[PDB]
Amino acid sequence: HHMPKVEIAPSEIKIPDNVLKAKLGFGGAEEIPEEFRKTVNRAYEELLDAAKPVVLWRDFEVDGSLSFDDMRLTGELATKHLSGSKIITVFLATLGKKVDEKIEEYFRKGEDLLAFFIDGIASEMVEYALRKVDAELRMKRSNLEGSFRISPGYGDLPLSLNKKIAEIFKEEVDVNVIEDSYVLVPRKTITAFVGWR
Repeated sequence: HHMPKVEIAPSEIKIPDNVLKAKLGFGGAEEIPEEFRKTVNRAYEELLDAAKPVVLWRDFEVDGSLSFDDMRLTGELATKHLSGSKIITVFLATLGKKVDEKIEEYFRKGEDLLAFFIDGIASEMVEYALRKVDAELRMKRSNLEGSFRISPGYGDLPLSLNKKIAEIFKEEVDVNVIEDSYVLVPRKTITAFVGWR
């Protein structure tokens, strides 16, 4: 069972200013207002201290079919992007449980705005961690065409798949879906598929 993983230093994850700015309520603003500069700085500084970005993946040889290790991709979105492909990669990206604990710590102290900045930078940090690796795999694999990246719960793709993917990486990383609504723990954890023609 070949389960590669990369650990990425939080400061090496470049989130574009306008994506950040939009995520924290300053969509379009040319700059983040001076009144929130020190706060956002601390949110981002706190996040850098607590986050432990890890992205893991696994390649399956499938040739055309949309079923493999214990799962079967069902919706119409799946077919559009993933059908007729030789390999399908499943990704898991996470920032770890200390991120969750820091968010809760600030809600508990009643610093809800700070916790909001942190939660939002964190949502984008785990996305761009995944994108960083998605891109490396694209650049390496010249002999192939990578599909669009799709996550469980987007369109017709069952959210229930989170549970299947969690199981795949259970031994490589601290992750569960302890909730029967298929919600991943730790909370800043994200899943995706990419197809390769």
